[PDB]
Amino acid sequence: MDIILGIRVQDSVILASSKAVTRGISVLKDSDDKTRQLSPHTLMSFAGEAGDTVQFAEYIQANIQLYSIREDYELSPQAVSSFVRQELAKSIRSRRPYQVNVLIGGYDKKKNKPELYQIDYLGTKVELPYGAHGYSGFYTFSLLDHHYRPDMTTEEGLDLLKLCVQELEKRMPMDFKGVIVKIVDKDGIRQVDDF
Amino acid sequence: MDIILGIRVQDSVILASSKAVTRGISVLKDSDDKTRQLSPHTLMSFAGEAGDTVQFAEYIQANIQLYSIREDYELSPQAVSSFVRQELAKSIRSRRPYQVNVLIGGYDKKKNKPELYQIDYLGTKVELPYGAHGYSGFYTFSLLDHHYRPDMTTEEGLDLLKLCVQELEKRMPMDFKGVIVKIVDKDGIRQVDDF
Amino acid sequence: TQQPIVTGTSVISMKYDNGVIIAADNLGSYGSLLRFNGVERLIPVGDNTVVGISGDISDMQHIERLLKDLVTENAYDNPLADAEEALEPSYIFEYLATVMYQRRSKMNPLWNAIIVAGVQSNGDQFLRYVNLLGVTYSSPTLATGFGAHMANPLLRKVVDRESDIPKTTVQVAEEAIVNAMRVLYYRDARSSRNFSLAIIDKNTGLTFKKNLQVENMKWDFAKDIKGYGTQKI
Amino acid sequence: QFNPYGDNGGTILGIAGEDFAVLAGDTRNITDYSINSRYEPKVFDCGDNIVMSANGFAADGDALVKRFKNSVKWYHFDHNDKKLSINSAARNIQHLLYGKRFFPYYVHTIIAGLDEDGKGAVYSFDPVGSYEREQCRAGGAAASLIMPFLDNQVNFKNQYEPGTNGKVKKPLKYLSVEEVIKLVRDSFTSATERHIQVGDGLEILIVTKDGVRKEFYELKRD
Amino acid sequence: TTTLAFRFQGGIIVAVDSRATAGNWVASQTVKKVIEINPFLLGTMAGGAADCQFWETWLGSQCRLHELREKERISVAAASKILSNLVYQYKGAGLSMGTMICGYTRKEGPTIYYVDSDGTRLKGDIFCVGSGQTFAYGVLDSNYKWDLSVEDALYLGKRSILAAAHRDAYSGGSVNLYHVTEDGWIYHGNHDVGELFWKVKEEEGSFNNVIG
Amino acid sequence: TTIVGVKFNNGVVIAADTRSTQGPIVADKNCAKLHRISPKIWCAGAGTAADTEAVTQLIGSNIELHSLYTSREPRVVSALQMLKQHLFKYQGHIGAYLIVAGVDPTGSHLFSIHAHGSTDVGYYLSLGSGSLAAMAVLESHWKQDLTKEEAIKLASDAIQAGIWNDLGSGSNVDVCVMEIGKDAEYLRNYLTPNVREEKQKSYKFPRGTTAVLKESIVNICD
Amino acid sequence: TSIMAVTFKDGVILGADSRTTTGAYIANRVTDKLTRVHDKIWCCRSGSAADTQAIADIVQYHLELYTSQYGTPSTETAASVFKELCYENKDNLTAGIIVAGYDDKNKGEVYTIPLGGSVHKLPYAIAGSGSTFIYGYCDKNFRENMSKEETVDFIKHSLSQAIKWDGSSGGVIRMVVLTAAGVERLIFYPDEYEQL
Amino acid sequence: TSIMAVTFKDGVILGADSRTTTGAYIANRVTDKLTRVHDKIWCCRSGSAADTQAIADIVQYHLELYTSQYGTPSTETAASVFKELCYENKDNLTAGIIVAGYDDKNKGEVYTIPLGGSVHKLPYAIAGSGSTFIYGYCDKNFRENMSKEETVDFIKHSLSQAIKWDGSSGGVIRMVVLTAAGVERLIFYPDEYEQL
Amino acid sequence: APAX
Amino acid sequence: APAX
Amino acid sequence: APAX
Amino acid sequence: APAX
Amino acid sequence: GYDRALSIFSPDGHIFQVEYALEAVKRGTCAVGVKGKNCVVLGCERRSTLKLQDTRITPSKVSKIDSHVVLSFSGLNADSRILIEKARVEAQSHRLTLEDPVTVEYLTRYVAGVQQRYTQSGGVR
Amino acid sequence: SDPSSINGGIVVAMTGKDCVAIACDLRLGSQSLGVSNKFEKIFHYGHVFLGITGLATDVTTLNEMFRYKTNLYKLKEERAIEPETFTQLVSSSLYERRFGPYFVGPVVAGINSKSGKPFIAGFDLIGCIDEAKDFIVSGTASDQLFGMCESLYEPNLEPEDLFETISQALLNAADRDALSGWGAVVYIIKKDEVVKRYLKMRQD
Ligand SMILES: [Cl-]
Ligand SMILES: [Cl-]
Ligand SMILES: [Mg+2]
Ligand SMILES: [Mg+2]
Ligand SMILES: [Mg+2]
Ligand SMILES: [Mg+2]
Ligand SMILES: [Mg+2]
Repeated sequence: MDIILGIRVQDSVILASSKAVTRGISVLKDSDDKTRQLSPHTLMSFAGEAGDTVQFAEYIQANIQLYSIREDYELSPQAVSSFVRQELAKSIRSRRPYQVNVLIGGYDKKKNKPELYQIDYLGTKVELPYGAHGYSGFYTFSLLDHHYRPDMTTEEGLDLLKLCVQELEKRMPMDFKGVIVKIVDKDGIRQVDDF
Repeated sequence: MDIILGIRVQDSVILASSKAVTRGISVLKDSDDKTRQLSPHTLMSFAGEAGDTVQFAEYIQANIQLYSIREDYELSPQAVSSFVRQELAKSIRSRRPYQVNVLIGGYDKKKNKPELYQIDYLGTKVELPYGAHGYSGFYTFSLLDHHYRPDMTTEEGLDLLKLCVQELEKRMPMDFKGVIVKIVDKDGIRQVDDF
Repeated sequence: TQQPIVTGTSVISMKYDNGVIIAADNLGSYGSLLRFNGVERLIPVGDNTVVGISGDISDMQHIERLLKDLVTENAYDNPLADAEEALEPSYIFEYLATVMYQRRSKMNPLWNAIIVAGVQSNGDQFLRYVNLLGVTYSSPTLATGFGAHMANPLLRKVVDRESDIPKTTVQVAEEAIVNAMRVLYYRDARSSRNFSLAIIDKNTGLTFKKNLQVENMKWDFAKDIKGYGTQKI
Repeated sequence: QFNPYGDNGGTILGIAGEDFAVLAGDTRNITDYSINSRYEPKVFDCGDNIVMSANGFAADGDALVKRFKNSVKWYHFDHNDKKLSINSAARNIQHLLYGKRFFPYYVHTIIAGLDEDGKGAVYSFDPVGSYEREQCRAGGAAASLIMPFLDNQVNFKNQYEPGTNGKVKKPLKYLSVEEVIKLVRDSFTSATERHIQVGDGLEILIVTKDGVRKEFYELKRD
Repeated sequence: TTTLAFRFQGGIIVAVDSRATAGNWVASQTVKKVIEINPFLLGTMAGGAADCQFWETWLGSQCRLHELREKERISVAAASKILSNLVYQYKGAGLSMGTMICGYTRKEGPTIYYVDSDGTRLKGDIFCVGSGQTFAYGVLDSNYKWDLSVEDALYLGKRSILAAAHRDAYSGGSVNLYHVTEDGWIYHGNHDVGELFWKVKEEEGSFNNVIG
Repeated sequence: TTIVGVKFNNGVVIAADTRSTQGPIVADKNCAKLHRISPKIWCAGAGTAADTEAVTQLIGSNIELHSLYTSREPRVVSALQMLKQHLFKYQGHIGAYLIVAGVDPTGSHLFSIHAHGSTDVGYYLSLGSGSLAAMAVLESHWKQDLTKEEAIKLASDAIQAGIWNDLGSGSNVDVCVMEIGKDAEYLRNYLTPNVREEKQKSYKFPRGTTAVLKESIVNICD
Repeated sequence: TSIMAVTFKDGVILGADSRTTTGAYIANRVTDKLTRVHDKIWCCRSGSAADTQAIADIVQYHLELYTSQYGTPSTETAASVFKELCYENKDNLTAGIIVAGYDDKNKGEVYTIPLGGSVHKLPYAIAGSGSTFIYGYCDKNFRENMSKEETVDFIKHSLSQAIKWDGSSGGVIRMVVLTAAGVERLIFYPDEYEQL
Repeated sequence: TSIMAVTFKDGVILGADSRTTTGAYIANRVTDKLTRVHDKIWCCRSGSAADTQAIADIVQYHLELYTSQYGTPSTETAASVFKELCYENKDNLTAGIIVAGYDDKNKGEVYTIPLGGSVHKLPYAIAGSGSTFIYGYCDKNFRENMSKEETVDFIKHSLSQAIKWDGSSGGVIRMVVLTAAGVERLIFYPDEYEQL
Repeated sequence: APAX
Repeated sequence: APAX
Repeated sequence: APAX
Repeated sequence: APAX
Repeated sequence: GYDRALSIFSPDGHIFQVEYALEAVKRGTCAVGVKGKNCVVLGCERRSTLKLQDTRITPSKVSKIDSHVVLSFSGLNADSRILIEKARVEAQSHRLTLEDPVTVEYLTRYVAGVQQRYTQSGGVR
Repeated sequence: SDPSSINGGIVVAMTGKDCVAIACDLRLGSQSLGVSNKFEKIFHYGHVFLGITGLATDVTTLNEMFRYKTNLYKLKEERAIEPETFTQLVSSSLYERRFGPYFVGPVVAGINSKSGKPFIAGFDLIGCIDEAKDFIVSGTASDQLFGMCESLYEPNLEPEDLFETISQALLNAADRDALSGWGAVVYIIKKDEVVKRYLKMRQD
């Protein structure tokens, strides 16, 4: 797992997530997609304990998809994020808690605003212009504090993200095998194929 | 530290050593030369505990250079390797042992043979056609068991080494920032500048 | 998960030609304190079985109650309770062995080592051991605690294999048992001088002897021992 | 702290021939440096031409054997007196063992009998129910002493055809029951010499299509 | 253990060793680490011998019930997810498994899923699993091409296990080989390292580290 | 180990079994646990094998030098004092448990020494893992005023109890008799009641069975 | 162990059981715990057998050397040498020692030295594991200036009880009598003292 | 604590010190450790104050309910109810209890229940930390069928000694007398018992 | 806690 | 439990 | 170790 | 290291 | 729990509570399904003794169970919500474990199974 | 963390009719990783042979040490050290390091050149001498070697028969140990010729 980032620009949310899956002294995989689509305008990336991450993500995805079918309606990103937070907040006092951290990037169609939520495994939720989980934040937050502007375009956002990935590839101890980038905007969710 | 390899071919010994120096979640340096010339036809690479590695290498280098001046003569690779082994074998029962592993690659001019010695921090010495310390060996030994031939040229040796570095860059968890390669033969010690 | 408090030391026993002998001292220790002195650790069941118990005395008393309840239960709707459907030593043992192993399996053992001695209805000698782990075994001689270390070697000099049992009379075997009890009093720091002994014979039945004492002890040589090496007076 | 396990020592050994199989075990039972009994059998006729030993912690060994014997009883009751084949016994025993995966039976289990074509079969189990059919297995305390001897003498390992330049292996072949009992007896006397928990007596159960026979031999008592 | 499985032009190769160890004690050299679930499905075993064996034969029973109920062979994805969802329920209890679920269906094509006892489930073309995985990877990766002939693929898989059997103290015994195609799996024999090593050394001229 | 010492009429006798163990494995079937400190002072040792040999030789060496310096025959109490003070200095870390016996100008003596350095005096003593089996016999059969032959029988009987009943003891009985006015007689393998039975089969291989890669003549000369 | 020393009219008597313990196993049932460090200065030993022997041997050596240079040492002096050893090596020693001796000036004297190496001069002293069980008894029954026979009885009855309740005490009861008349060794066997 | 119960001619007497401890601090110097579970069945409590109170309260409740249905319970029955509680909850309880009562058939009876929950019927019983110091004394001085005044003296002298040596015992000596004549409470203060 |  |  |  |  | 066996057999071998449930279906508004070559059409009557209805929010009679399957019904409307919810949950659960949406046959078999269960369970009609 | 089983390896020695044999495997590993296939564990000082199993650094160190000591012995004594004497020197040298020992299991074999007697011995890490008529075993597969030797061995084997027996004991023991094997060497030692044979064995 390890690297997950998110930046919210003027009209979209961009999520970048590392591709490596490492166990022991072996990189088992270099094309892992650490993300699940929750609804057509909501995307969730995840990192943490092996097994727990996917099990949690798919479980949330199943619940949100059920809601969508039942009401023939898409839950707002704020609503989905609150549902997810509650699930993690319950979990942290279970017999075995989910050790999963998530970023939820969504485009709210009622407001016509992109929204990025950072939630850790304790159920600590915060809405942010840009976010990161794990050691990634120790390089990117300061970098983004410097270079980020609130009114950036999706293209400006991707260049800003290139800076983050470059810095992480320079200074991080591990080879995380690049990132898969996804954009969430008014037209839904799409994947950039050359990063 | 981490990655140090050595291959002995027909007429030379090739040492490859990673360039990264990492402390915590920061790669402090990507051009570190993990090697010391002991005499004009003997080279030693090293990996292990921070500080201990260079302190040990330089101390051996100082001793071998002193011997050279005193006798106006170059100690054979076998002799240097035995001296080094004894130093480590003493060290392992000291109050604080040197936690350093080394490869000693040398060209014996009396025999006109290249020689590669692998010595761990306990003072465990072995002469080998090819060697590695740390987790590197877990990929390279089997690879070299397959592709290595005793009568290879220096160029064949370097291609064989490219295979090893490629595999390590594919499957190793960490970014070790490439290797510095050095060739020890009848004409002394030189460094390949584009690897 | 337990720790034994009031404890009984060795139980020793052997087969002879016509039956079985079993003995155990009358002490209930409390660590190094020799706290209680009138403790009976041999419990007869019917007139064909004696159950000797070492280890935690509170658990021994629990086991007494189980055995006494077992006799009651066996008599229920049983017109042959004092004949063909009387409790055999093998029934009493297997019941105890079952309980011991269940209690170890629930991580809450009965902190005891038990020897069931008796004669089956067909006249066969029964001697079998079970402990807190539910481990069971049979041998011509059996002992627990220090008894295993000091009595067995002495008793096996008499009955070393199956074929030696027909050759061993009750006088010979009682001698060996009584001698073994003296040795244990010399050497076990948690033994007492007083003990009980029971013989279960296929002809004479159950003889239960209380208030036996270790006698004919050798202590005289003690006077000649001066110092610990070089001292003379 | 209460430790629910103990170690009763001893060692067992199973060999399979063409139309027979043997399951042997010493009759000594120990704890620590004391002998509990010089004759306490641990190899059992379980019915349906199956013999079984579960060596290690005796209390667990006895519990398991009891449960399997009982399993054979109910197999008859529930499936119209059908014979329990050795392969079916083996699989059933896996479930008995694995059922206690998180509080295991501390035993190495071996069963022996005849497969459905009348050939000799030996199955061995780890403590939590991994199993495998073999020609050959020693288990228990002296397993590490005896097993390599069996690799050499039963499966002819590291043995070549003289003068073939170490190029042609000694060819595999079934052993007579007379030869097998010789290897068993030598295996146990050797084991007795060098392992303190092995000795006193040796009991062998031989299984053929005519049933189960026993043989007993004295072993050194020190 | 050493086990591998890789996808290529001509389907899937599956190769495993046969050693079981308890510490340094070699417990067996004849373990069958591939389980034949159905004629189009294979499972590989690494980790706890009992854990793997038990739950992978249990998996076969679950796959059989699927096809009785659904009148259709189970997908590799669904079969692998039964096992991974099972072990995930036991997470923390101390199960030890590294498995690959390998098979062909018409809807999926040839497919490999890596499934381990931490609950990790990954689709992929190449995996090596076990204490000798790195040794197998070294050979396998440096000779792997999508276009290997069935003949070459079988040998590379066999050779990769040999590499690991030689260097890894906890791998050995013999190589078991499988080829999986649109028509199901085909067994390609048991190969004792006893003879295979010397045969490969001679014919290939590799293993020069070894006294010939 | 099992070791004993028994006084009699006109001297003292010591005995020992001959088994060495490394865990459950029998390392040595016939090692000598009886040590000569001086010609008429002998030592039986249990515990850490190297420690009992080394501590016995060291004190034996110094006793010899002392005997030469003083022009006197060595006394048992000197060996006793030197051994105990050495062992005490090492706080138990030298794991030697010894029965020291001998005759000297003062008379005949019998002592034991534990590894922490405490000494005991007695007419009969036993040490080692088999000491309880042996002591059971000694407490049963010892009497005041034993003859030499009674003392030997009693000693070897006590060792036998250890051999049969203790898994830490086996094989043979060694004895040493130190009588006043006579030479010490060391009776190596006085009893040998554990002779390996004839093996069932000879495992001598056909020559050429083992595959060879290379030969060469080794140069042992100058 | 159970040990004690009692001053009386004519001097002092030391008493002890004869049990050495190795766990619950009785390593020696006829031990001599009463030990001479000078003609009429003796000690009772409790705690570690090795420690107390090593200590007594050193003290005997010091007092032999004292004697050669300055004549007979006082009982107080002997107790001081024990203390010095016990106190200075308190971390490494398990030694509970009672020192008792007879001067012609000072008559009988008893000094007890518990674990920490403190010194306590007393009319009588009890120590060892078995002593706990007879504090009540001894305090109730001791008087000063008893006769030899009364003092033998007091010690015999006291140690009898200590042996009865303490599993770490047993065997014979040894006593050493210290008067102007010389040195007398007494021994009493179980069949006598048990049924008191 | 120091506690004891003694049978005699006319019945039984229970005795105890009055010290409750919270470390080396005396939390209560006038504690009542002798407790009624029925008109003429009482107990002495030692160990945990909370455990022994909780136990005695439950036992009193059981015997009150027993009485309502089947009349007066025997002393043996009362001891059995204590045992059941102590034995079945041995992991969670620190309770050393002596049970003593007076029947008209059975006269005086004493049952002691040590830590593990075993039961022991005795002529007299002693327990608590201070009891260790009076095993010698009590064994030497107890006889059967003593008079009331002799038994009061035996208990007074015994507990006096236990209190003298045990720092965890002290205050007043309480006693409860159990005969056909009824129930009598006695108390003895330090100035009396100390100088005995 | 209060002991007795 | 043996491993693979 | 031996105690008294 | 071996024992005796 | 309430336990009564409400669905039981009558002497002629009929289960009257099941047969009376069929009568409730008979009274329900008409529903028709017709499948073309390449589509399926679901038609539903709505009883017209109701004006002042709000059609924006009034529960429609065809329900999506998943995005590829629809369910309509005749009978008790409140009863149908229970079956639709269960069916919807199963559809998501099938995707979660099989990694494939339900077949129409599978989903039908599930709903049918639920209905059958309620014909031989105590305390339910 | 157990120094006696980090590198792995084994040594076995046997007596025959007027001969001795001593054999070892060639593996040197670091736990699971096999590192060298040429690591011999048998050395000789004149006609006395020493095999050493255990921690490889100590194996090397002790060889260098005993070469040193036997060279000085020869210079001062003007003769080659005999096996009985060398055995004593090994014992002294190991026990000298009693509380910080070399983690080794040495084995001595050779023929006394005066008396012609075949001689073998084994030691623990702390110097304890185990002299034996028949065989001595050492290393991570010592249990297996004990089993193989105790069943295969018989007294008075001719050199070419003894060779087969010791080889089969080594091979089959090594094959049941994960840390031993990877090649093997057998020395057959007669009063004054010594043959050294490399065995063909499984390389896993
Ligand atoms: Cl002493
Ligand atoms: Cl209170
Ligand atoms: Mg044996
Ligand atoms: Mg291998
Ligand atoms: Mg000390
Ligand atoms: Mg006593
Ligand atoms: Mg091997």
